[PDB]
Amino acid sequence: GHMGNAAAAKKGSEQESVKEFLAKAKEEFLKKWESPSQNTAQLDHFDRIKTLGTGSFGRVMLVKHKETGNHYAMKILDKQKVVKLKQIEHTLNEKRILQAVNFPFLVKLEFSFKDNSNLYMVMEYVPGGEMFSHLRRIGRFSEPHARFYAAQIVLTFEYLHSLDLIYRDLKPENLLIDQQGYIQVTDFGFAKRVKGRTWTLCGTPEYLAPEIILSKGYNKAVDWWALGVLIYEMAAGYPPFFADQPIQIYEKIVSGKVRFPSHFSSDLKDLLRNLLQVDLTKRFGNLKNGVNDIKNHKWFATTDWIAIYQRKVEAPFIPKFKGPGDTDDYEEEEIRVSINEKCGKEFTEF
Amino acid sequence: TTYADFIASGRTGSRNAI
Ligand SMILES: *[C@@H]1OC[C@@H](O)[C@@H](O)[C@H]1O
Repeated sequence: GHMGNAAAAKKGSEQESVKEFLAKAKEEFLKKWESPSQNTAQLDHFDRIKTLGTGSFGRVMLVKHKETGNHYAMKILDKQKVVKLKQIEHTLNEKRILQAVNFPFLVKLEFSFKDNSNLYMVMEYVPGGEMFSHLRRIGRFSEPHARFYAAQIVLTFEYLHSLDLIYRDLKPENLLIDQQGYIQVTDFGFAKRVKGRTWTLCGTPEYLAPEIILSKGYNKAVDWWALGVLIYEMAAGYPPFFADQPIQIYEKIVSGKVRFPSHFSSDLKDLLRNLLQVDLTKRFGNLKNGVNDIKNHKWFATTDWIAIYQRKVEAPFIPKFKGPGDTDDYEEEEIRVSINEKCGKEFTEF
Repeated sequence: TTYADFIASGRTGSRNAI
């Protein structure tokens, strides 16, 4: 066989330890899922520093806690705009997930609160910016560098999927690189806690699994497809399926054909053919052996999964250190709080 | 080349969700 007794016993013991970890993680998650935290700070606890972005119903501001001096990324959502845009359930769900999960590679919700006009999610601030800019600047990551980030996503999805959470928006744009060089997953706006199938057309075109496009119901295996896309893009510098327009991208995704740069290792190509597998009965992450088909693949043979989880592996890249006040530029607008409560009933749970 | 095709695609920047 492939393994002698010692290797076989080591792998068995490792897999049993994962089970015990996930059982504890689920009990912790469910307590917070069933009794969410609410109203854990207020706006005048913070100084506003800079608007970092804006959206159709909200914006993100760099803020500083007045007493501790800690910096945070505060999402401000206008309740009336959330209602007008029909985003009540998504906003409530995103905050409920964020306050319940706990994992070293997930952005943390440190505080949340609401007032007459707005909802506030006070997030950990990662000044090194996202993987997207680093990847486009460097061009591509070497396979060891890509593997270091991929391993963190594998563990994060192992965690999230054990909680029946599907993430549904993996892409470099949603991955920050912290000051130790480790990944922080952000933006749980499309995440959903469901145990079977679901049907929503959501995600980003280049990262959509075929079964999302084909209007099948789909399951957590779409995240493993998206991991394939991410690894390919990290290692190549461009994604496996692209075109001028999304419809042409979808044709390529469902075709069952992917081509690889000549510098991809054989091991990498094998892993990607098993993740970018249109046939769900064959896709890694979706088989009898679950995540282990991925974690035990030859491309990950040098990966010490526990050392990654414990953050003891030396990162391949440390973003340039600047200072949490350092920080594209946006116009500054006031935070108007009405003297009348808006949309109170709709957001009772927040 | 594939890389040139990627540049020509107009989808080298941040990608929005659908
Ligand atoms: C996507 O948005 C544009 C630019 O900021 C890039 O770095 C990504 O955040």
